[PDB]
Amino acid sequence: MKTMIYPHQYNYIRSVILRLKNVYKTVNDKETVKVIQSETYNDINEIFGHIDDDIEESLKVLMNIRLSNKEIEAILNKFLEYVVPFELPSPQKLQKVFKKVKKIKIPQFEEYDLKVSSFVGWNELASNRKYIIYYDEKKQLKGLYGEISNQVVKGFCTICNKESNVSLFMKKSKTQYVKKGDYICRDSIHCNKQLTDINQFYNFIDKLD
Ligand SMILES: [Zn+2]
Repeated sequence: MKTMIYPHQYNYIRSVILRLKNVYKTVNDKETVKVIQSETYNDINEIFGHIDDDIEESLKVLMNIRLSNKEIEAILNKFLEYVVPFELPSPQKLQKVFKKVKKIKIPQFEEYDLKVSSFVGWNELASNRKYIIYYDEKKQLKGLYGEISNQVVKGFCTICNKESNVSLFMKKSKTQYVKKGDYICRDSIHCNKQLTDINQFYNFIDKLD
């Protein structure tokens, strides 16, 4: 029985681990490393809740300044076992959240894209739409769509906060109607992988009104 974590928590862990590796490689001052080892150790400690033997050992390995890439890959592979993947809704539910969209169907998904996903977004060309589904803080299924512009620009995604290939996403409020939004990753799978803080996603959702 492994304690359960969210995909974004996994992504955050992957994130701090790679950063730690970089600190081991490129930073000299010993005390800065100690503060960082301890912080990272705490961040992971804080996410999991309780240490089980695998987590204690992974941490022991992470805490070695001689940490290797192969070791990282083993640790990441193990942390993944703790993640509760995004749950795709049934077609009948998907259809009920997009009541006015006749002829809608989720595109095929990799379960392991799903282990890093906080939300699901896919683009439909004829419509110039990106559809997004997610579960809110109450775990209820929600869905929306918006216009995603053709132009790709190199910029920080409003959702994942990473410098990426982004496009302007605009949502029409209930209808004479209003249009709101901002730049987000054109490729939402990649977006989900970079998303380490789900509040940013929910904040993006709130700004769309
Ligand atoms: Zn993004």
